[PDB]
Amino acid sequence: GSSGSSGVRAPVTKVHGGAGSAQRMPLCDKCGSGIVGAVVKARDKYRHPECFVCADCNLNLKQKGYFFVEGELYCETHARARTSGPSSG
Ligand SMILES: [Zn+2]
Ligand SMILES: [Zn+2]
Repeated sequence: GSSGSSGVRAPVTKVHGGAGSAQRMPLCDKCGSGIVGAVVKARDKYRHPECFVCADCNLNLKQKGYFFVEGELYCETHARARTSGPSSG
């Protein structure tokens, strides 16, 4: 018998900011290619109208319900598996 106890908690933080020069346009995090004309931004990130897809099946989430798991995107199917049973927020 061990009858021991443990406990650990490591929070996380994010930061975004950049100064210099640019064409005032979002950079597709998918093909890293300047976006001009038509873009698709879910929450804070931006993705082309064609690049927007799952990371496992590459399914166009544009029309479908996009998801955010660990920064990466996913379809209702895959995503659901990842965020399966989310916490009360
Ligand atoms: Zn793109
Ligand atoms: Zn998928």
